[PDB]
Amino acid sequence: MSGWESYYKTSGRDSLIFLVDASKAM
Amino acid sequence: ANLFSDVQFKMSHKRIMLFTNEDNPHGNDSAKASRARTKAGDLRDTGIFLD
Amino acid sequence: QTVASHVPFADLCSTLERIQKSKGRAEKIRHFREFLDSWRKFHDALHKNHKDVTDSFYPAMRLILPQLERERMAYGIKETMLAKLYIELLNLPRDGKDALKLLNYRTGDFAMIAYFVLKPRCLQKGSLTIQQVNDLLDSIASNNSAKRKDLIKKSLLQLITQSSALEQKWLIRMIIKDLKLGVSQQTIFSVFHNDAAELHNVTTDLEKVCRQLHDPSVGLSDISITLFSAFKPMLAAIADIEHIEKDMKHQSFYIETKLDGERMQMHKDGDVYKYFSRNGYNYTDQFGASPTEGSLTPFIHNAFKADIQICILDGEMMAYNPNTQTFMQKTCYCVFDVLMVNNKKLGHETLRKRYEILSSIFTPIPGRIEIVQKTQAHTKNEVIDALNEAIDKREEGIMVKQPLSIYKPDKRGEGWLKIKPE
Repeated sequence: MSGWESYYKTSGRDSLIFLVDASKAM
Repeated sequence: ANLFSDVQFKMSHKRIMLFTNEDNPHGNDSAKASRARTKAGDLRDTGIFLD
Repeated sequence: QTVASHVPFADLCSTLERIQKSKGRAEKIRHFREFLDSWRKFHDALHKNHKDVTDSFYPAMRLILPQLERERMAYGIKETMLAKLYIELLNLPRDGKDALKLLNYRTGDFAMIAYFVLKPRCLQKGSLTIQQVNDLLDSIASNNSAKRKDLIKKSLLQLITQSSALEQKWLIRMIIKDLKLGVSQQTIFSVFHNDAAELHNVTTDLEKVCRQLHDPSVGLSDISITLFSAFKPMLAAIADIEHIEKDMKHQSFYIETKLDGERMQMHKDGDVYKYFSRNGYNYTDQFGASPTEGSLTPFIHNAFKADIQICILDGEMMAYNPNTQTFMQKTCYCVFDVLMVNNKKLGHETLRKRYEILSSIFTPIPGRIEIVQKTQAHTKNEVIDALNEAIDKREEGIMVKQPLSIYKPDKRGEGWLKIKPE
C-alpha cells in the first residue's frame, strides 16, 4: 500500500575602455 | 470579523475583549504571530476596537 | 479508490511552479514526465486487484489545461468578480492598499497580485486534494448555471481557507483559464502519450484521451482495432514514378499487384465469422456466418491452421472463374494484411512483422482464398518492369509498400503508395 509520499520521491576577447578626465586641472 | 459582518443593523461601536493570561500565545512560531498582527491591523482599520 | 484522492493539490502546484520557473524546455519536460511517471506507478500499485478501472490522469490533466474544459460550464466569475469576492471574504478595508491593488489591476497579471496579497495572510501548507478541488469547481459551475451565489461564495471561502498562496494563485489562473507554463498543448500531449494530439483532434473530449491512452506501450493502433468492431481501413496516395525513389528515403520496398476488388475486413473466432466493409456496412449474409452456411465461408474453415483460433484480416474481394482460371474485373479472396492474431495485437508491429506472420496464418489454396502475389524491389527499373507486367495482365496499377510503415487507420499517406500510368 505505502502512500503517495513514497512514490513521489520529492575564452573570448579582452575589452578595455579608457576614461580621461577633461577638467581644468588636467 | 465574520460575526460582525453578519449583523444587519447599523453598529455604531465594534468592540472585542480578550480574557487571557498568556502574554506569549505564539512563541515557538513567528509566522503565526505575523499573521495575527496583520489580522489585528486589518480589524483596526475596519473600525473594530480591541481590549 | 481514485488516485486523485491520494494526491495533494500542493504537489501539483509545486510541479507547475517548477515548470514555470525553469527556462529550458528540457527541465519542464523532465518535471512533467517525473510527475506523470509517479502518478502512473501509484495507479498501478493501487489497482492491482481491480479488473475494470475508470481512473485515469483526467483529474490533473483538466486542471493543467483549463482551455480544454467542456464538462464544466462557465464559472461566471471573471477577474473583477474574483477581486470583489476576495475583498469581501478577506474583510480587507475598502480603501486599503490591498483592495486598491486588487480592483485596479489595469483591466503582473491578477494572479500575481492576489498571490502577493495573500502571501502574508494565508497558511503555508494546504490540505485539499485534486478530487476536492474538482468537486468544488463542479459545484461552483453547477450553482452558476442555477443562478445561486451564496453557495458559490461558500465554496470560494472554503477554497481560500483551505489553501496556501501558491495554490490560490494556481486556482485563480485555472478559473481564468489562462494557465501559461511555457509549454503548449502539443508538448504536454506528446509527453503524456505519443498519439494524444491527433486523438484529441478527432474527438473533442479530454476524458477518453486520458483513459484509452493510459499505457504508454499501447499505441493508438491497438485501441483503434477491436474484436467484433468495424474500423476504417486506410488507403494509398497517388504518386509519380519519377520521384518514387524519393518517397521512401531510397530504401527497399514491396511491390504488389493491385486487384480490382472491394476493400473488406473479416474476423474469425472459432465457428464465428464476422464481415464488414470499408464504410462499416454488414454483409455477413452474403457469405454466411457459420461454416455450414454461405458459399465462401465453408471452403475457408479448413484453410486456417489449428494454431489459429482468433484472427482479424483485411483485403480485397473479387470474382474468380476457375474454368479460365481468371479474375473478372468489376468466389476468391486475397490476404495482404493481418490486424490481430491471438491475444496479441499486430497493429503496433511494423509491416515487416505482419508480412512474416501472414505465411503462418493459413495454407494458401487457389480458388477460394490465398495470399496476393507480391515481391521485393529497391530500384526504379524493377518498378517499371512490375508496372509493365501489370499492364500486360490488365491490372489497374501497382501498390508500393514500405516495410517500416506502421498501421495507422483513418490516415492518408505513409508507405501505402498507388502507382498508375498517367
